[PDB]
Amino acid sequence: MKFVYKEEHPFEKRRSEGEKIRKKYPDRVPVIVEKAPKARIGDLDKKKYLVPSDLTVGQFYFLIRKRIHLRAEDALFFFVNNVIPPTSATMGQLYQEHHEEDFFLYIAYSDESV
Amino acid sequence: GSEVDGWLIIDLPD
Repeated sequence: MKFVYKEEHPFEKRRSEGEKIRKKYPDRVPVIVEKAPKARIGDLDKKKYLVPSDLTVGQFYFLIRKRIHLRAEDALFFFVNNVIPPTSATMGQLYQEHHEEDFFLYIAYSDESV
Repeated sequence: GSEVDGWLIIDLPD
């Protein structure tokens, strides 16, 4: 999957901004959230998040769930580098293992678990 | 909520 955000900003601008955000908010991680290519699910109004590193992935699911106005019966899946991240992880842990070289963590969401 | 350079600042719940 390609992210619109990577398609709109040259790599060097991304890395420069990511580097600065990590220095300026060391208790947080910068995260880009976009809908997966062929997913049938609501749109997400905002895609750039400055997330406390101690927030769990589970809590972030809930937060994103709310922004999309998903009902509880509705499914939501995160994908990071083709892996579904564990809900028990903190966003800081997820960020450490999966952030890209522009210092951003990219998360795709979908109604499908594949 | 609060945004800095269009980044949405997420609060840590209790």
